[PDB]
Amino acid sequence: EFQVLFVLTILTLISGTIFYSTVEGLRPIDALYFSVVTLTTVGETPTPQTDFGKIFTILYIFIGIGLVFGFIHKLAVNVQLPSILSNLVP
Amino acid sequence: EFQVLFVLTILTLISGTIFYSTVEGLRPIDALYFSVVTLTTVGETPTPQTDFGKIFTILYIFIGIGLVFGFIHKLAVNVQLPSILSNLVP
Amino acid sequence: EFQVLFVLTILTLISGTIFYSTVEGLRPIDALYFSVVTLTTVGETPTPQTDFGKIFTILYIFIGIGLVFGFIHKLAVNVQLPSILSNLVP
Amino acid sequence: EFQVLFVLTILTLISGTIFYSTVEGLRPIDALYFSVVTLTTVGETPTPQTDFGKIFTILYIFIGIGLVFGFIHKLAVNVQLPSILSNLVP
Ligand SMILES: [Ba+2]
Ligand SMILES: [K+]
Ligand SMILES: [K+]
Ligand SMILES: [K+]
Repeated sequence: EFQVLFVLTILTLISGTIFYSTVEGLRPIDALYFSVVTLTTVGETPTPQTDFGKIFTILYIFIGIGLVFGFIHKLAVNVQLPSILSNLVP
Repeated sequence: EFQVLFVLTILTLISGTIFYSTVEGLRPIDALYFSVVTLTTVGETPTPQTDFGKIFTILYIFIGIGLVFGFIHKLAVNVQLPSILSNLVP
Repeated sequence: EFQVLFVLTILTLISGTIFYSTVEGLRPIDALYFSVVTLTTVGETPTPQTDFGKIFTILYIFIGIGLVFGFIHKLAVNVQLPSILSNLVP
Repeated sequence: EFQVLFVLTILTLISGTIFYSTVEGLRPIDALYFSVVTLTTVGETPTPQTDFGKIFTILYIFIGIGLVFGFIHKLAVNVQLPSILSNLVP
């Protein structure tokens, strides 16, 4: 469950990292940063400069946001909550 | 269901694209990019320069965010989940 | 219900507009734009330049996001959905 | 309940504030501002300039967003709603 979402998220981020480092010519870490802030809806820096980068970002957002938030949702409810919930027991 | 939300989203994005390319004078792809990152709450680049663009963006956000996330929600739960859920069956 | 959330949202946005136009010295429309993109989590332009503006924004976000999304949620489910739901009936 | 989420959020923000003021060399208030807009998904200003800042931000986002929104969710439903719900009684 959490494992599946984790793998799917990693694969999605790797895909984004490869795309932006290639098409937008970003250093890998910046490409990964862009992929992460975009899919978590935090932001979009550096904004794509090529039409290909803009088109891909549009599609990337619509397809990846759902996955990313599903992962964060389960990561917090099925992994972060129990660790604090149980740890709150005297 | 998913089809309806898809059509409504496309129409909303087209409307945004037409507005920003006209009033803010953006190239269509940039107008579409702005419309997408705004409604998905990712960001807002390039920020509108005219008061008309700012007013429209305010109204655009309040009316479109709900629709856009409904689409992403169903796109992920009623289309992305089944494809992975069923595909996870040996 | 929807009316209450609407009034609360308007009051919250007016408060933000007054604050930023005064402390950050922004033109009212820009102060309102900032208040809207911040509470909808879309963005934050122009970023506050004074420590007072930064502190207020921090508190503004935590107190207003919940309200704003409650309004958008009901605006879409109890107002946008019915109009399309019923209109989808031959 | 609300108290626990409040404490966890404060601790998370303090951690972010310390990190960015140290590694990114930001004034504390700017480090706190960055930590807040990032975890609430509002934005990311100023964008990290060091690879360490970018890596930390990526991890910070995934681990903190869930917590932050849980707090805002309860702050609005279990604290803001009752105050308006009960206050709406003649
Ligand atoms: Ba954002
Ligand atoms: K957001
Ligand atoms: K942003
Ligand atoms: K920005």
